[PDB]
Amino acid sequence: EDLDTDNDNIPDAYEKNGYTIKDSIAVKWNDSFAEQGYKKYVSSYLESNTAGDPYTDYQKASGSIDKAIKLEARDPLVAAYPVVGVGMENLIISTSAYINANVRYYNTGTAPMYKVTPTTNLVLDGETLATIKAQDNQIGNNLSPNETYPKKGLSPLALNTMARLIPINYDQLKKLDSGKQIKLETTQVSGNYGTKNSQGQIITEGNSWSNYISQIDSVSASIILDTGSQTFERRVAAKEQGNPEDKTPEITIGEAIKKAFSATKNGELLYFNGIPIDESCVELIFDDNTSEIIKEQLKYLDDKKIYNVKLERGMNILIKVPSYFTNFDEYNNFPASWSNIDTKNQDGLQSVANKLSGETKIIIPMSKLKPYKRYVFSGYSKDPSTSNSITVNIKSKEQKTDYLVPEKDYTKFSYEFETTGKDSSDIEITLTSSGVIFLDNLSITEL
Amino acid sequence: EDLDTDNDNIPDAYEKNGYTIKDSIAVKWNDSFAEQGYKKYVSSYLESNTAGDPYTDYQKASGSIDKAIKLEARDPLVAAYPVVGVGMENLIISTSAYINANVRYYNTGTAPMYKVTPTTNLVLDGETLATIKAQDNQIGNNLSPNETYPKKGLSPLALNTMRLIPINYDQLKKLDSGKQIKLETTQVSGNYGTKNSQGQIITEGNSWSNYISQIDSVSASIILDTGSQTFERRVAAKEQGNPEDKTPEITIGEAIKKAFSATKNGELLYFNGIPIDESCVELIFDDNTSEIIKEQLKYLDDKKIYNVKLERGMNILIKVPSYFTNFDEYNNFPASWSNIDTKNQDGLQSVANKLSGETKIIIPMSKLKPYKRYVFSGYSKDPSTSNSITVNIKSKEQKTDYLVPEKDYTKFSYEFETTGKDSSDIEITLTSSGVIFLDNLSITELN
Amino acid sequence: EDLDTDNDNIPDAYEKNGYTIKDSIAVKWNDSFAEQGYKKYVSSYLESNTAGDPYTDYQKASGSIDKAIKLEARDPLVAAYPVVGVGMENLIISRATTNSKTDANTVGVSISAGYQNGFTGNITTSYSHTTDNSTAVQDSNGESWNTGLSINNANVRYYNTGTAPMYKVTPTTNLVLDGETLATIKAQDNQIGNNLSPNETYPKKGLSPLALNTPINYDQLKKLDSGKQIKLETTQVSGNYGTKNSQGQIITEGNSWSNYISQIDSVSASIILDTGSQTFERRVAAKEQGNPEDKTPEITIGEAIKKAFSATKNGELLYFNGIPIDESCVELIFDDNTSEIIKEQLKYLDDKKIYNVKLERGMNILIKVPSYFTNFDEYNNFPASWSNIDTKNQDGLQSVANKLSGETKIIIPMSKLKPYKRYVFSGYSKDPSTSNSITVNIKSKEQKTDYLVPEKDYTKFSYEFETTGKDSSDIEITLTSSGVIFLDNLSITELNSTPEI
Ligand SMILES: [Ca+2]
Ligand SMILES: [Ca+2]
Ligand SMILES: [Ca+2]
Ligand SMILES: [Ca+2]
Ligand SMILES: [Ca+2]
Ligand SMILES: [Ca+2]
Ligand SMILES: [Ca+2]
Ligand SMILES: [Ca+2]
Ligand SMILES: [Ca+2]
Repeated sequence: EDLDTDNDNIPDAYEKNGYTIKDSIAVKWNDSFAEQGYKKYVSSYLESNTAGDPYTDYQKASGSIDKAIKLEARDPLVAAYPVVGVGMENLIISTSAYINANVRYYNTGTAPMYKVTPTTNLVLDGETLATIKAQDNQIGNNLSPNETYPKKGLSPLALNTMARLIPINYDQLKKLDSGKQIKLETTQVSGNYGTKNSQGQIITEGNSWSNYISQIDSVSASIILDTGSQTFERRVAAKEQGNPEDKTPEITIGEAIKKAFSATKNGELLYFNGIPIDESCVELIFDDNTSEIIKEQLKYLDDKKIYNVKLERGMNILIKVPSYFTNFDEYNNFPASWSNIDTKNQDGLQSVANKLSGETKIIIPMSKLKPYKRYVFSGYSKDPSTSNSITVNIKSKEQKTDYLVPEKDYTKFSYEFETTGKDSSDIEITLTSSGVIFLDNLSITEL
Repeated sequence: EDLDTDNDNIPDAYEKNGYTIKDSIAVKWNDSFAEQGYKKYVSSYLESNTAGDPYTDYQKASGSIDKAIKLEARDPLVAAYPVVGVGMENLIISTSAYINANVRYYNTGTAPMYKVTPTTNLVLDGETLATIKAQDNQIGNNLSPNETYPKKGLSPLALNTMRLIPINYDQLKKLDSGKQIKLETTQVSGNYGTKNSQGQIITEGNSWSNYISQIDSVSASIILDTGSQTFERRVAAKEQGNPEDKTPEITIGEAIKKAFSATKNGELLYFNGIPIDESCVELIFDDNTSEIIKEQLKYLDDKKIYNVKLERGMNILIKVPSYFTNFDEYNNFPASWSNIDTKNQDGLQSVANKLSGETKIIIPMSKLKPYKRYVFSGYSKDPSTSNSITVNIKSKEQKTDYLVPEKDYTKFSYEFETTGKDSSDIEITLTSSGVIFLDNLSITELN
Repeated sequence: EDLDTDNDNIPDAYEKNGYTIKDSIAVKWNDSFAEQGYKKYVSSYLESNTAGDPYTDYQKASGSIDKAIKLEARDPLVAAYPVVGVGMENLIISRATTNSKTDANTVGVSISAGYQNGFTGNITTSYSHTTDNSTAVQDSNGESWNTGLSINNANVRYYNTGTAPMYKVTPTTNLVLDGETLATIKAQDNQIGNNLSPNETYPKKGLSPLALNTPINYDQLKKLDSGKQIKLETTQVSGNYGTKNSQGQIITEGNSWSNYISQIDSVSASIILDTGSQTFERRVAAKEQGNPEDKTPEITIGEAIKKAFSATKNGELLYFNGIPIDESCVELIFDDNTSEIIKEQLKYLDDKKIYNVKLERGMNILIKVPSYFTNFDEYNNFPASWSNIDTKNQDGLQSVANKLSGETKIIIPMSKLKPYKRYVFSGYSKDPSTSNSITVNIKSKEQKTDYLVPEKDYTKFSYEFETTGKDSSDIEITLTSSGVIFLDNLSITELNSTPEI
C-alpha cells in the first residue's frame, strides 16, 4: 500500500517491515538483496526523523546528506552525531604569570562539525580559574569524524587569550607548585551542520548542532567502543515503554552494535576491523541502571547472553577491547607465553579449549604494561564434575589472594588488581588448580 | 458534530468530553483504551493554547513537539515551563579584593531551555553589591529538565565578569564579622525550539520571556521536593467569574497525578515508589490557598484535601517526609520503636498501632542535621475519648502540651528547632493514659 | 444589522446599542444575559481601536490577547496600558527609606471647614500620576547625615500599576537631589526587566532590590539634614508589548509601547485609585466634544470607575474588594479644569452627585480611600467604639445615622497611625431643626477646636489634623452637641506627609 502517515516518502507498510532504496525509490525488502550488498532498513512510520537528528529517514537511507557523514549514520535508527572534545598537548606557564596551552580538537562522532568553537574550563582541583571560549582565531572551519584540528602532522594551535588570564594570586599557585597540575575540561561545544537548499548549494549558517543535542540524547541510547588507540561514540534510537504510539523498532544489543559500528558478521562472530567484538571476546562496563535492567531482562532468558537483551532508551554501554587476549586458537600477544598448555580438546567455546597441565604460572614484566593504573584478569571457568578447587594469588602493591569454586557451565570470572608506582617491580600472577580444568578466552585489559 | 471553533485539529465535541490520539488523529476516548496504554485528554475548546505555553493542544497531546520535553507535560493542562536557577558551590575571594564565584545552573521544569542567560545578584546583608548577567563565556547552550550546566561530573564554571569591584574594607570586615554572601537570580533569558517551514528546529527568535507572564497568569503552582530532588509544575485553571472560559475543572489530587505522571494504586499515589497520598505527605500552603481550601471544605463532607477543586492562583508545596512509618512495611526512624502493636483490623490503611500506655522513643542526632527545623505528625484516634495525650519535647527549647483525641483519625503537627552539631541528643517521649490508636507517625524536615 | 464599517468583526448596530461575545462570536446583548455572568460592551462603530491601545475592540471583547492583561482592560473602552515607575529603597553616598505613590498629588491640597452646593471633592494644582514618586526616610533619629563621615549607587525596584504587562523595561531616571539634577542615568543592560506584570515588581517581592552603579555636595546634604527628603522620578520608560504571529507564536520585538503613549493619553481620561497601600491608574476612552463624527460612547464618572476598576455593584453603591468606593465614602481629588467642569455641570443636575456627571476627555481623577471609615450600617473598621452610639433611626445617609445628643468620643492609638502624616477628618452633619450648634475638639501636637452650624439637609464637613512621633500622645476626637444632631459617613483619610526639622 502507498499509505504515508508522516509524509517522508516511504509507505508505512515498508517502514513497519523491511525496506531498501533502489534508484532513489524505496522498495520492499527481499531476502535475496543481501548478496548484492543492499541493507535492510527499518524505522518508525509515525516519525519523519526517527533518530532525532536533522536528516530525515529518506535522507539517511538514500544517502542524500553530506558525504562526510559516516555510513553508520545511513541507518535510520543510528543518529548522525558529532562528539567533539578539546585535547591537550602542552601546558606552558609563563612567569606576573601567564598561561599558554597547545590544544587540539578531536571528533569521535558520526557527522562532521563545521565552525567548531568549544567552551572549556581551567581547573586544577575543585576550583575553576576561568572559563574561556574560542573567540575568533581558534575556530575549526572543518572537523570530519575521526579527524583532528589542526590535522595530523600539524602543530597544535595556541590558546592564550581571555583582559588576559593569569593565576589568581600568590596564595593559590602553591597548590600547583606542591605537585599538582591544571586540567582542561570541555563544558560544551558549538558548531553547525550542513544542508542542501533549493539552489543545490550547501549552507551551514542558520544551522546549529545545539538544537538537536537534547532531542538525540533523550531519544537514543549511548554506546561507546574502545580499541586501545581510538574510541568511538554512537547513539542508537529506542522506543518508550508505556507509550503505545511510539513505533520505534526494538533491537537487541548485538544488532544495535552491528548497526552502530558497521561490524561485519561472519555467521556468528562479529569483527569490527579484524578485531572480534563478540560478548566473550571483549568486556562490557555498565552503570548501575543499565546493569540492573540487563540482569532483570536476562533472568527471563535461557540463552543468558548479553547481546540478546533488547535495547532500551537511556542505556549506557562501554566496550573495551582486551589488549592481552589469547584463545589458544589463532592469537596470543602475551610477552611471556603461557606455560603448561595443551591444545587437544573438543569442548571449547568456539573451536578448542585448554587442557590444563596441573599448575600454570607466568611472569609478565612492566615493559609492556602501563603503570599507575589498574588492570583486570578475566577468563572462562567450568567443571563438569566440580571435583577441583581453583585459587589465585597475585603479587602487587597489596598481597592479593582469592579462591573460587568453578561452576558446571561456562562462567566468566572477573578479578581486579591495581599496579601502582611507575618503577614497580616485576608483577607476579599465579593461578592454582587442584587438577585438570578446561579453560578458554584468557584476557588482560587495561582500564 | 465535527465543529472546530479553536481550529487546532481537535473537534470541540471531543475536547468537551474525553479524547485521545491514535495515528496522529484525535479520536473519541473509549473506556476500554486504558488497559492498552492510552490516556484521556481534556482541553478548552475556545483556546488553541489551553495552558499558555507556545505549543498547542494537538501538538502537546499528539507528542509533536521537542523530544526533550517530558511526557509529564504532554497533557494539554500541564504547561511546558522551564524553571531554572543558579546555585553557588564555593567562593573565590582574593586580593582591594576581587570577587570570583563558581556556579552551576539547575533546571526543575518540564521543558528544555536553550541558550540560558541568567541574571543574578550579589547580596551580603540587604545591601546589594552588583547585578551580573552571563555575557559570553558562561551561557549554557543546552539545559534539559532535571539536568545541570555543566553536566554532573564536570567542574562548575567561574563567574568573574562585570571585574567584580567591592570596596577595600567594608565588605571584607562585614564578611569577617560572621556573615556570608548570597547569589539569588532575578530573571533568565532562554529559547525554545519549534520546527520551521522546512522541518529544521530553530531556537533563534523563540523566547521564553513572551510566555512567562501568560503561563504564570493562566495557571496554578504545584511543587514537589523529595529531599534529594525538587520539581516545579504549573497546571491550567479556569477563571471564576468569566463564563466564556472553558478550561476543564479538575481536583487537586488529579492535578498532582497529571502534573507529575504518578501512578495511582487505587487510592495510593506513587511517584517512583515514594508515596504521594495526602496522609503520607505534608502539604504546605500559603495564605490565600489556606482560606480557599478551608472555605471549600466547610461545604463538603469528604474532608479530603485532594477532593478540592483546583482554581487559579493557588500555591501548593508537597514536602515528602524523611522519617515516616506506617506499621506495614515502612520504617526509617533512627532508633527502634517501643510498645508496638501490629495486630489490628481497623487501621487507617491496613492496621493501626494499638499503643497501650506510653512509648519510649529516642532520636540519635547523628542521623539528624543541625540548624534546621522539624515537625512530627501522625493520625490520632480514640473512640473512648477518655485517654490523655501529652508529649514532651527535648530540644533547644523545652515545651510540653496536651492533645485532645477524637473519634476518627486527625492530623497533629507541633514545631521544634534543633541547633548546634556539637550538642546533646534529642528525645521525645509519647505518653498516653491507656489503650490508644495511632497511625502514620512521621517526621518531616522544614526550613 | 449586517454592516461592518470599521471592519473589526463587529456589526455597526450591535456596537452602537450593545454586544457581547459568545463562543468567539459577537451576539446582540439582551437583559437575560446578565445572570449568566456576561457583560455589556459598547464601543465606537467608526474606529477599530476605540481605546487607543494596540488591540482592537474584538480582540479586547473576546479576550484573544495575553492572559496577563487584566479583565478590566478587555472592556473596549478601557485601555491596556503600562504605568511603570521606579522606587528607591537604599542610596549610597546608608539606611533604609520608604516611598509613597500618591504623594505629590496630596501635598498641594487645602481643606476648608465646609463645602459648597453639591460639590464634594477637593482641588489640587499639581496632579502628578502614580509614576512620580517621593521618598520618606524612617530609620533617621533626627541627627545629621554628617555623623560618621562629615563630607565637606542605589537600590531600586520597578513597579507596574497599569492593566498590561510590559516586556523589556528600560526606564530613564533623574538624580534630581531636590531641585538640582546631576545625571539622567539609564538602565543599560543589567537593569532591564524581561517582563513586569501588572501589580508586580522587578525584582519580584522577596528578592533583593536591583542596584544601578553604571559627587554629592554639602548643599543637598544639609538639605537632607534640614528635613528635605530625596526624590526619584522617571522621565520615560521604554518597553514592548506582545502580539501573535503568522505561525501562531507571541512576538514582543519591534512592538514598542512608545508608539501608543501619545495616542492613548490624548483620547482618554485618567482615573487613579489609592487604597492606602495598593495604587492603580486607568485610562478610559472619552469623546471629543467638537467632532460630530466621533462615536465614542458617553459614560458617567460612576460608570467609568465601575468599568475601569471592575468594582461590584452591590445594590447601588460601588464596592472594590469589599471596600466601599462610593463618592460618599471616599474623598475625590480633581485638578482645576476638572473642578470647573464638574462645578458647571452640577448646576444642570437635580441629583447633585459627582458620579452622575458625564465623562469628558482630559479629566483627572484621584480617589483617596479613607483609612478608617464607619457608616453605622454594616461597615466599621475603626479600631475602637464611638461613645454614645445611636442606631434606632431610618434617617441616615444610607441606612441609619447617629443621634448626636451630647458628645461622642473615639480613641485612636498613635501606634496604629503613622507619624509625620497629615490627615483629614471628614463626615456628614445635618439638623432638621436648624437650631443647634456643633463644635469639635482634637488633641495633637497642636490643639485646635472648631465649630460648625448644621443645615436642614445632609452636608459634608472636613477638618484637618496632623500627627507626629512614632510613639507619643494618642488622638482624641470629640463631637460636642447641644440638641439632636444626625451624623453619618464619618471617616479619616491619609493625606501627604508633613516634614520635620
Ligand atoms: Ca512513512
Ligand atoms: Ca519514518
Ligand atoms: Ca576455543
Ligand atoms: Ca478544538
Ligand atoms: Ca483547544
Ligand atoms: Ca498503620
Ligand atoms: Ca464594527
Ligand atoms: Ca469599533
Ligand atoms: Ca449610614
